Parts: sequence; C-alpha cells; structure tokens
Amino acid sequence: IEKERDVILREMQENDASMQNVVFDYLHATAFQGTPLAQAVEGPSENVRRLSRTDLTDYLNRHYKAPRMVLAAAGGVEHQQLLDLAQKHLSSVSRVYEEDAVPGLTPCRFTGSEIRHRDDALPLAHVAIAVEGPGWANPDNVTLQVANAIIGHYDCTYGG
Amino acid sequence: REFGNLARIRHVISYSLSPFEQRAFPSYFSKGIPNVLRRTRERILRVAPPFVVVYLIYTWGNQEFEQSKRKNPAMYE
Repeated sequence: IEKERDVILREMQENDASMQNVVFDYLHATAFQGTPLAQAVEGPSENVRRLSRTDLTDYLNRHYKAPRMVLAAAGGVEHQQLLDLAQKHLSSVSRVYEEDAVPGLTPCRFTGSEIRHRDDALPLAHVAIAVEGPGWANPDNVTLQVANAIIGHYDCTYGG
Repeated sequence: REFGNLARIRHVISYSLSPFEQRAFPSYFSKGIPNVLRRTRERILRVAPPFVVVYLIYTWGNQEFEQSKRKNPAMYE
C-alpha cells in the first residue's frame, strides 16, 4: 500500500506533465461539477495519501459483485471451455452486497461552463470544447460519430 | 497589442458558468443593500462635507443678500 502510494504519486506527477490529459480532466470537472463524473480516475493527492487498506477492501467488497462482471474472450477460444472454466473459477465471486444496499447510478447534471488554467510559459495551448452527449443507449451516437468523422482529426504529421 | 501577447500570467485558474445557467440577479436585494451601504460608508466622508459646506455657503449668501436688499432703519430722517 505504501510503496504503491509513492508509485501513484510519481505517476500523477508524470500525468500532469502530460498536457492533454490535464485538459480532459478539466473538461470533465467543469462539465460534470457537483456530480461523481467531475472527479478523475486517479483522484486527488490528499485522498491518495489518506485512504488506507480498509477503504480499499470496502470498495472491493462493494463494487466487485458478480452481476457487474463480464468475462470476455476473443480469438482461438471455445465458448464451452470458457464457460466450464468460468464455472470452475469465477463461480460465487461475491454475489452478496453484505448490507442489502445496492448503489444506484444517479444521473449527472451537465452544466455549460468554462475552466482556464493560464500558464504562459508553456509552449503550446490545449483547448477542448464540448457539449452534452446522448449516452451509450441512444441511437444518435451513430449520427454523431458520422458528424465527427466529417469534421475529423489532423496533426502536423499528416501529409495530406 | 491584441489578445495573446498582452500580459504574462502563470498558474492562474479561472472558473465561469453559462449566463443561461446562472441567475441574472442572484440575491439582488439581500446582498445588494449591504454592499451599497458599505460603499456609501466607505466613501461618504470624502464627498458629504464639501457638499454640506456648499449648502451652508449657498444659504448664507442668499440670506445675507436678502439682508443687504433689506432696508437699514438707520435712515429714519
């Protein structure tokens, strides 16, 4: 726990050394502020320093239930053999929340907003502009992906 | 000259919301009245004494002008 605490501290330093991840985290924070989607995957450094083994085991015993797990295999794999091995090993993984309190995934409020981290010593500027998307289950994702394919992507490496 | 090369600002983070998501008059009276009272208290002792002495000079000048237009009773004869 302590060695990895140092490891995530170093990796978060290297993550803020990278620049587009900072902008994506800032966009998520300013677009989903006040909701659990504002916080990044790594979490803040003070949380990294203070959370202990008990909190990790509580998270493990809360969010690693059987109905929230998919054993996905691709390639030269037989489905019958995969099913037999899942019955051998992944049978009765947790199946019990131990408190009969299933956590519900509430909607996250999107707010139109703007965050600026001005630091003029940096050589280039990273700007991300987004709006609220439809979600996974909406059929409009295909149309929005078509529009995003029309607009596209570009960098200085391209010889077009 | 234009935006981009005006100042040198580092390590400053700015937070803003949508005008269509925030109120145009957020606590307009319950916070507006104490702020106006505080500003008046801060800048009341620099303007009011000159304006009051203007009022005093105005009244004194009008009064003594009326008294100069008044008849002196020394000329009975």
